[PDB]
Amino acid sequence: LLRRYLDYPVLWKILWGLVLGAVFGLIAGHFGYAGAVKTYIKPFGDLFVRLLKMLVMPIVLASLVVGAASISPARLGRVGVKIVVYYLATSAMAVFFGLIVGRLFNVGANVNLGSGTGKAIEAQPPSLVQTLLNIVPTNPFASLAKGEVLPVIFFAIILGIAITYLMNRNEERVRKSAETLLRVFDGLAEAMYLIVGGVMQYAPIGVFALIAYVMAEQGVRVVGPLAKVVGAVYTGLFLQIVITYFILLKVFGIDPIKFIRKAKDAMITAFVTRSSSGTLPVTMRVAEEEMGVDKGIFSFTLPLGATINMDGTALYQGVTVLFVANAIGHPLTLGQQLVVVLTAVLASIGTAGVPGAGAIMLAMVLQSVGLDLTPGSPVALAYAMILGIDAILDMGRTMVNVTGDLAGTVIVAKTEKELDESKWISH
Amino acid sequence: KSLLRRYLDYPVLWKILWGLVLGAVFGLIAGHFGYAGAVKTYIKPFGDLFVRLLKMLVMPIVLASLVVGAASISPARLGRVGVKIVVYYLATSAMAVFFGLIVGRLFNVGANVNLGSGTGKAIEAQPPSLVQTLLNIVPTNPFASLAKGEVLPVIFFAIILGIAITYLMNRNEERVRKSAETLLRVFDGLAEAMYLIVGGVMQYAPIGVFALIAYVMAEQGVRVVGPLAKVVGAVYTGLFLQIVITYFILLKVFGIDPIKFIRKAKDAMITAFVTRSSSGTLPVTMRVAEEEMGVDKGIFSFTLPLGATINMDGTALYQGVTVLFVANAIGHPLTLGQQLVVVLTAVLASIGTAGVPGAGAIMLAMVLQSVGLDLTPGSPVALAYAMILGIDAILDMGRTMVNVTGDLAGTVIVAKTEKELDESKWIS
Amino acid sequence: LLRRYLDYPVLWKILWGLVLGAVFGLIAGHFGYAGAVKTYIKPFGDLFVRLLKMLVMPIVLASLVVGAASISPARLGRVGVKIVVYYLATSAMAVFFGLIVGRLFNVGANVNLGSGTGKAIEAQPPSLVQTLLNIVPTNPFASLAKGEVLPVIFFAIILGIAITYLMNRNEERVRKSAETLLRVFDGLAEAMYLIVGGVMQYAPIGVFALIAYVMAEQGVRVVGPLAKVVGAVYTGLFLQIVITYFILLKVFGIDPIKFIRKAKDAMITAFVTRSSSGTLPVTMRVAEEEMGVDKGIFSFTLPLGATINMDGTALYQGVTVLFVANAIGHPLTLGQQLVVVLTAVLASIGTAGVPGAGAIMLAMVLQSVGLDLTPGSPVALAYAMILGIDAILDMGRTMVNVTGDLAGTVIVAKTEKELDESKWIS
Ligand SMILES: CCCCCCCCO[C@@H]1O[C@H](CO)[C@@H](O)[C@H](O)[C@H]1O
Ligand SMILES: CCCCCCCCO[C@@H]1O[C@H](CO)[C@@H](O)[C@H](O)[C@H]1O
Repeated sequence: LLRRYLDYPVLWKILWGLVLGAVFGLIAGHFGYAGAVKTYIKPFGDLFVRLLKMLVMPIVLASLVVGAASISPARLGRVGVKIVVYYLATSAMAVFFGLIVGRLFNVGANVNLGSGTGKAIEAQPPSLVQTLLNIVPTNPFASLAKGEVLPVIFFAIILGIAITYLMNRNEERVRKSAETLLRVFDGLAEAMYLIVGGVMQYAPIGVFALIAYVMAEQGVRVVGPLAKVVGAVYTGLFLQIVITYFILLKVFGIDPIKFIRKAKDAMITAFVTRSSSGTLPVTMRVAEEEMGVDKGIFSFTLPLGATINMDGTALYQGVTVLFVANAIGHPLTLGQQLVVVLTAVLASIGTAGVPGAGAIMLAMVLQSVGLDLTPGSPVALAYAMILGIDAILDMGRTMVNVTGDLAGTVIVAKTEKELDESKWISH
Repeated sequence: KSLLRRYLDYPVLWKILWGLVLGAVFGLIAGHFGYAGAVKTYIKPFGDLFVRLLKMLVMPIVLASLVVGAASISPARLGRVGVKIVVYYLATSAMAVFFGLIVGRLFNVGANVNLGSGTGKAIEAQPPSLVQTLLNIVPTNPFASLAKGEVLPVIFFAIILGIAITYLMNRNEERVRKSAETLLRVFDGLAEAMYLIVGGVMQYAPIGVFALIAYVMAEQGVRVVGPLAKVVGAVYTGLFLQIVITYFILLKVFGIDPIKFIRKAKDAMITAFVTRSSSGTLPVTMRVAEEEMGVDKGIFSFTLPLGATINMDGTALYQGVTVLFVANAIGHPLTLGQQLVVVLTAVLASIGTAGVPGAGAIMLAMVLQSVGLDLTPGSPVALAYAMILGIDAILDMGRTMVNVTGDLAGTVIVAKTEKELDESKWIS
Repeated sequence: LLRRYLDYPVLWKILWGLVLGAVFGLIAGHFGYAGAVKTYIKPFGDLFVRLLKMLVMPIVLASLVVGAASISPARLGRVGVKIVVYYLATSAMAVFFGLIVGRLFNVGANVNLGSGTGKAIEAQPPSLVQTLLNIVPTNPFASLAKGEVLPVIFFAIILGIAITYLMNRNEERVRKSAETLLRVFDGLAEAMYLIVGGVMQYAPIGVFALIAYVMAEQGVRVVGPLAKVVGAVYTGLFLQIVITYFILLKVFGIDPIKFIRKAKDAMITAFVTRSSSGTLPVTMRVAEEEMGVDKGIFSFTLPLGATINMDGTALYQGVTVLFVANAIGHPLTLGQQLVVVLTAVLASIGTAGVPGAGAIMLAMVLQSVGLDLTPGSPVALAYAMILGIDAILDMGRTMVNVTGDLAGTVIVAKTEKELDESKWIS
């Protein structure tokens, strides 16, 4: 049957894995068997996840050294500004859709009570300076072993830049050594991209396994009030994709329907693995094989976007903060909701995509606003209710971000004329 | 001429074996007369230096050789070598179980007298770890596994990288080929440098082998007396039988001269003996496989690091003997079948753990714990285990040495069946 | 102002950062504002420090693999014994100047009281054997990730040596792989040196920010008895430079004023960052571009000197031990002071340059001689006083060491005929 699996056409095969996994998950959970799914099905999904994590640091280091050597510093600076401007614009929309859909569904019509008290807290206050200095790795070997994406990005860019300067120096020995070094990262990045392609042979089984477990454990819990939270958040995702990303792509002359079909492997993988960083090898290959984006762009914008994209956060916090407020009957005006989500968005920036993100962040938000989280308390209850569906929300939060990352990469690539247009011609 | 120059000018063929024999003799005399403390201070640091110089080479030599190795051979054959080497380790561990049970009962370990309370068996609770042990083969951060010195995920990452590299060197784009080849040369350049450094370290090895064996003999030599002398006897007979019967017959079946083999292995065996680490001997075992046995890197760069973590032979022998010793010491009745189930579960539980000093004592303590015996201080089983624990280094040397031998034997066998053995190294 | 900063001539610009920062620091501190300096000014200096730390492990690894390939093992061994002999000579002098200036200033005429009078009551010999064994890394990838310089030096030397053996082999495949490997380290070292050059465009801003903060916090605290401690220590530095380093440079035929002009960037960076290792990328680039030392020399001697140079320690311990003894009125003979300093110096070897060095070591010395460090006690009081100016002393301690490292590197390079004379001729 190993041969019957592989010879089935691979174009949609991963997407079959998703729907069949999700159905199998729901049925298994509804009938009690979510324990069996955890034992027998999930290790196959954990395997998919490990194989992709294995590739993240090599592919990020090697692609960005090769990439940053390939482009001049001035243009790299301009890509940096373009992708940040992009991420501000789209997070502004994400906050908007976060506020609207939460209120449309009017999340939280169940009843606990408390308004407080504090628990009066100040607190930190949230000083970014050390977050910024920490971008510079003090030991680039240590950042690789510890898996720190942002200091590795910084080291890869300066090394890549320096290499190109050396290759333009007069001394031949200097040019040849720098080029040998550049070739090694080219060889390594290339090998990593090859492995991704092989791992993606396994992906439909892995995608099946992961989505099955999530559905078996937390599917049965989407009912009543929490069904409206899932509905609101997923509507928010849908709007962010088909409005914010589609209009911006169209404004810049990219066919948005072509985009989605090229993104699907990145989007589904982001959905089940619930990690922007762990999806990077897939998102980066998609940017290469499918979108036709030059490594000079995506080797920077994608790993950067995996840590700074605020879109999924704004949607999650917008919906879940309202759910908590209505559940405990705390009056929250629209502007006050905006202030809360913005401080959670600002507080989240540096953090890379990691499972269990917004639930941890939501808990911080409730504490900093002075709410009582002691066990048994109404807010502890509302928080626990969100916590129990958190994976179902995490999948959507992660999936909307990688899509936004690809969109912003493709857009900036186009504005730089680093987008290969032949990849977008269909037969 | 100074003492430095006369030491190195002595022919190196047997010099490590003199380091072993003079080290062991020196050790015994020092201990019998009280001086084991001075040995620890003055003699032993030189052996520890040997141990560190070899450890230094394990991750670079294993990574670089396996990328080079896995690039040099096609995936299909690499799978076949994988299955061949696994089947070998099953066969030989069965023989190790067999001799472990036999030699233990022939010597009839125990007949010192305590009396124990309780059993058993096998509850308490198990539980299975096997799936997560397999998933853990895949490193989530290959830089971390290197920095943490994890051999089994480095084996996996090295193979995946090597395979990918030749695919790139066979593609059409010239830059893609040219980069992949540069990358391959970097690992080839590094691997070559490590094998050269091993060669340099082995000039120091007789001194190190001397220092290590002297220390172990001085501390635990005096403890081999009475009942415990029979534990040592049984285990070492187990080794001898496993070598001269199991490894010798298999080597003969596949047409390798078993006497030539031992002469070629001796440096790896002695190094395994004193360092008591399969992983830490790998640079020596891999160089023996190259210079002496004449095995292609496509074979031994895989089978040897894998064998350092999966070889069950030393475990079957240790557990076989010592489990009987505690049972007889506490007068607990143990049928031949009951001993067999215990050794097998200790063997199955041990798979995947690489060779590390203090292995069997830790595993033995687990085996007694899982069968429900009372290890509280003062108790008969706590007493019998403490007796084993005190000679454990002497047993550890034999346990490591038999495994690295079995690793070389299976590597040589698989290499021959693959026609990857250089016959010129063997012709008399 | 982005443009006017860069177009100002770079010749002296870092030293203006130091002087203006130090003046700015003192004034800001005297007026209460050392808190604002910590918030607004210091991150610019911390940024300077991180950018340099980033480069330490790559440049040390790569320069030494390349360097040890470029030169024969025999010469490297002689360079090793020459540089150690150099460090014994100069530390002997540093002990001397430590004892002299401490007593000249007669540090500690303030009055507490208590007397320990005990020796080796801790009690440890101590035992160096494991310290030596620890030179050999058990996992060179681990030592790199942990940033351990001395085992990386060891691994780099043998890898470099092995590489040239392979590049002399008959098999062309072996030769070509080894050369590819050697080119990778050559390419990386080259890139690091290029980046150092860029960071040093920022150095005046960084140097300003660092000296400003230190001056703002501890400048106000150097007064009364503690002013005599700082006076004593900095005179010791001065003498160690203008006497020990200058005479040695002249004995071997190097112009000492030319030397000083060339060393200044390493010296000022050593001064403000208070780390020999963190200054290494700057000290090594200075040895290459300015001194004209071959990489075969400095890629080894300089990282070694960052962990073995005892000059700053001998000076620090000499003065502060006397301050403590006089502050508590404990009679201390000149010979007894010598025995204490040497055991502190022997105890310090192998530790690389790190901020907060001597304060920790002083605390051990007081403890190991049996003095009472419990809160409120005189020695705890005298120790706390030193502790509060420690940064001002640390700057001077690191700056004299990096100077001595460059001095000894240049001497060995000259005796090995690996110094390029065209850089010195003018
Ligand atoms: C431990 C090493 C495992 C590597 C095994 C690789 C799979 C070997 O298997 C072979 O792989 C080829 C790949 O094209 C296939 O063409 C063959 O059908 C298959 O027999
Ligand atoms: C204060 C110590 C300064 C460094 C010591 C200088 C060493 C000078 O002595 C050196 O001995 C070598 C003999 O092998 C020769 O090769 C050198 O030419 C010679 O200068």
